[PDB]
Amino acid sequence: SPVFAKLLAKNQASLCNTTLNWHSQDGAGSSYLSQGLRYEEDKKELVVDSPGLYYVFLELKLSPTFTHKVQGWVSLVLQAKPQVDDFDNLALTVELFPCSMENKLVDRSWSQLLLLKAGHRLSVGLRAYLHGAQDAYRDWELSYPNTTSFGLFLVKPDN
Amino acid sequence: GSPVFAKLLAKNQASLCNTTLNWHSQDGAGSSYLSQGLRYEEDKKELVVDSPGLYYVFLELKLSPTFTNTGHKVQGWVSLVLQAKPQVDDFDNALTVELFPCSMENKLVDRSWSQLLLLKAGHRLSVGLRAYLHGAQDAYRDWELSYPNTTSFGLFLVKPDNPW
Amino acid sequence: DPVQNSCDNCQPGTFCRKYNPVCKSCPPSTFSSIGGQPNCNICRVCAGYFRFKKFCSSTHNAECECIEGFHCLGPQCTRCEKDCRPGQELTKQGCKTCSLGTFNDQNGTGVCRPWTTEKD
Amino acid sequence: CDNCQPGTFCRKYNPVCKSCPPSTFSSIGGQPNCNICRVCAGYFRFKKFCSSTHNAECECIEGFHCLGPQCTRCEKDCRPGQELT
Ligand SMILES: *[C@@H]1O[C@H](CO)[C@@H](O[C@@H]2O[C@H](CO)[C@@H](O[C@@H]3O[C@H](CO)[C@@H](O)[C@H](O)[C@@H]3O)[C@H](O)[C@H]2NC(C)=O)[C@H](O)[C@H]1NC(C)=O
Ligand SMILES: *[C@@H]1O[C@H](CO)[C@@H](O[C@@H]2O[C@H](CO)[C@@H](O[C@@H]3O[C@H](CO)[C@@H](O)[C@H](O)[C@@H]3O)[C@H](O)[C@H]2NC(C)=O)[C@H](O)[C@H]1NC(C)=O
Repeated sequence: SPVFAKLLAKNQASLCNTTLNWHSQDGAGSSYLSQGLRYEEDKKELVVDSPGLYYVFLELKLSPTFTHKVQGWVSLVLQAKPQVDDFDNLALTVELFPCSMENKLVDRSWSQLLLLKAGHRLSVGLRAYLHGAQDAYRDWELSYPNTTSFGLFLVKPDN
Repeated sequence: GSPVFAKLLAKNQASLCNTTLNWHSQDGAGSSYLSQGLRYEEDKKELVVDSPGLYYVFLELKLSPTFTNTGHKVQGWVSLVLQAKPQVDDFDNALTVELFPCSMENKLVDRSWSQLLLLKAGHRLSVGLRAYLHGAQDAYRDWELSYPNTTSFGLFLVKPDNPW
Repeated sequence: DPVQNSCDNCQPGTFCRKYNPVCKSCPPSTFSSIGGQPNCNICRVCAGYFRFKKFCSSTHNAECECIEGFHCLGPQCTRCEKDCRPGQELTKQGCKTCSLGTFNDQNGTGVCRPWTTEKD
Repeated sequence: CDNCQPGTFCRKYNPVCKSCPPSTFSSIGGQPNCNICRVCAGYFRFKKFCSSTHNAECECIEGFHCLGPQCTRCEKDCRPGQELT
């Protein structure tokens, strides 16, 4: 059977420097968690049971809250335990400009083919830096209902 | 059996025409990947699915401005449309990006699309590039498909109809 | 009396799959106001400029309002706008300057009348 | 694998020096994949066409000049008079 997961960000609007929580249970929107995986709510980690080459993806969805130029960046960082050699290029980063507020949704994707070991723990960190106004961080939020997502697929199992 | 996965990259495209896109599918053609149970017919610009089941199909559109003059306001939209030859049922009727006069301040304008679709055996899939740009006499030339961060298209078999 | 093996026979606060009807309760922080939809909807979160009016439950979404000094814009309060200054009034499309020969002397409250855009 | 010449791609798991697919290039060789060729259209015109060892290189159509390291944008010509116009 295929190994696939697509989790949706849980209870996050504000652009904090925090480890995101995810909807993984069946019926939690379009969230899906196949048989070869599990999500540890208390540790905010996706546990991979079988080793192999995984296509890991992140999708960041942001929306303006206000209707004052506000600029900066928002980031989704894949946090692997144990670490995968590539630590640098494992982050989805969106740059925001005063122009960006003209869009109802600012969407950006990240995808990477990664070799994962058995019992691999994966979590996602939310990072942001916004300036330009006293209310800079409040001017952008993680989009609703088109929710920020995180998932993976087993492309080639090891042998 | 073995997992079914594809990630194709847009082949020889910059200009924003109204045609069906070509894709890199050969091993060693950038990050392009084509597993077993999948074929790419270059002459028909179609991805052929061998096994039926529920497929997670995705599109990623990457655009970049070509001009420097900020004085001439360019607006419009660019779209990537999934074309199914054996045909499929759709809940949402295409990846569409809106461009504004100030979008030119961004080195890259990126947007993604994903959908879980029931595909039949021998399903033919192709992608159409659509665009409507106005605001200047050179509207069409002011945006191009980004290079080297290339527009991509792929899928993966989430649940086969015959899993066992 | 309703006893049939169907997702039509299920209550709000549940999700149900047509192929094998079971009516599972909504996962935490998800809701369903109608019973027997294939999934529950993710709850809206009210933070920053937005504050809660209604909190999320298994049968209803959270509803937002804007923090003091700001008001809602949009059907489901999708954006916040700063409360009007004198010389303006609150309308459908938000804070709008009072017309030819009209003025509003109040800050952030009130409707303007004809007898500067803020005084006389 | 890396010892491979330009115009090839090689993978560590089974080292073979395969030539670059049709519309791709590799100026190094040791790389696990070949790089996709740039296309010069609209404001951009070809200088160098793509080969297995070099990317296509763009220039701008007459009346316009390149801006950026790899000619990523085109700017309208001003004048060569040196009269600050
Ligand atoms: C969340 O963490 C990020 C780091 O990932 C924090 O961003 C950093 O914030 C500081 C100010 O708080 C920025 O420093 C500024 O640097 C400029 C240099 O151009 C200087 O002129 C300023 O005086 C100031 O020191 C810094 O640039 C930025 N990080 C990066 C890498 O750009 C952020 O503040 C954290 N957010 C929260 C919620 O606290
Ligand atoms: C590629 O195909 C698209 C359709 O998917 C073409 O876009 C359409 O272009 C026409 C004009 O060329 C637009 O019509 C204009 O409409 C406005 C207001 O509706 C009106 O003021 C004008 O007089 C004019 O009729 C039309 O809006 C647009 N399509 C859409 C989405 O509505 C496009 O022209 C094609 N591009 C190429 C490469 O030819």
